[PDB]
Amino acid sequence: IQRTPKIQVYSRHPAENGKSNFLNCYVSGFHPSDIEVDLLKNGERIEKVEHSDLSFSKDWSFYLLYYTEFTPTEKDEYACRVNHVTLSQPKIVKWDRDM
Amino acid sequence: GSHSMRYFYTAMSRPGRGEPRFITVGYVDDTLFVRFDSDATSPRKEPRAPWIEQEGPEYWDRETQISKTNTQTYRENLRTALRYYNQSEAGSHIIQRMYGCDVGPDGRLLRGYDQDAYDGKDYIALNEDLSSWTAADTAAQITQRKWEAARVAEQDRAYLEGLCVESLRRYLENGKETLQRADPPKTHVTHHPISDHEVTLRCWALGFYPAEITLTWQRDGEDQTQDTELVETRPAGDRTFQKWAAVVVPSGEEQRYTCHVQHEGLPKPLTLRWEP
Amino acid sequence: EEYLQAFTY
Repeated sequence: IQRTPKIQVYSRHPAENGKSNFLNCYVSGFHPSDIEVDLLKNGERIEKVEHSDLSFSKDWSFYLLYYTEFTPTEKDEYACRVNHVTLSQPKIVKWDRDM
Repeated sequence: GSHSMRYFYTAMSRPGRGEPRFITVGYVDDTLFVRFDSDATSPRKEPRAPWIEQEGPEYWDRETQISKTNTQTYRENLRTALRYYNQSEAGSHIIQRMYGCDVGPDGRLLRGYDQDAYDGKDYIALNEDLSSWTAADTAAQITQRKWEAARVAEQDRAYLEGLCVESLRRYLENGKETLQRADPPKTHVTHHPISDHEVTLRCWALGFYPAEITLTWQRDGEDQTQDTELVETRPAGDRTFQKWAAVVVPSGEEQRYTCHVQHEGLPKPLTLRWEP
Repeated sequence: EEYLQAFTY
């Protein structure tokens, strides 16, 4: 059996324009463990994104945090792109400072 | 208060791409403190928290040797599981194991765990009594018989009632500034009009540790479970966690709704409203 | 601290 990842894109601290911060993409509830996650800046892949070590919840489903330092602005758009065996297409979730 | 220690194994087969990857992460409550990855350049148990670094070189040698031998153990398990389930050698498969102890405020064993899963399904789990096993199917029943014959339960219980609780006791003292400190959530309500007739009330909890929290919305003091949108508690990356709960409410009825927050860092549960 | 659970499936 296979489980599709849940995806949240969000910042470490509340978003304030021009103020240095961390963009997080939290992937959870997935099985099997292989997963591809990209953090995007205006549709383009951000380089050198770090991630947490692989672990899992009481239900055996996996979770991972992907993170990169970032300075949000008014016009710069951010997203997470995730691919998994369960998804036929990579799923893109936009960063929304209110989410 | 109450604390937990858990080690998490993942062994993942990858035919055509080398031997199965074995990873171990160890946690105290929601704090990762150690890791091992067989795909590391020079694989060993590595500290992931400042309070574990003061374990001498012997600790690391011994912990590293445990994981290196486990790499071999779980590779055999994967081969065995394949036979028990009449599976082909061309597919990728995963074994997971969780084990550890919960202790109460006085540091006495509350309960022990040791559970395995195969491809995300229960395989075998040590029962709460720490002397019998629950096998998920006729395949796991073979492992149960082997383990019953080899007194594996008795050896798990020895660990769980001794080393598990003692090391966790030591870790809790060494990391007392963090592990025994609860950070209460920072909380606020935001207001997002959807349309003329409807608005979103979102109740936030940021900056809290540990991850356990309860966030609910009420309308005229009545729980709005089936109407509340609740996101999964998520790490912020600074050790703390985040959560929100949202409701869609009719324009002008915002003051009928209250958000309720329970966290171990709070002396009494909080009640919030939209504050225009 | 871990312990070596050495018995296989």
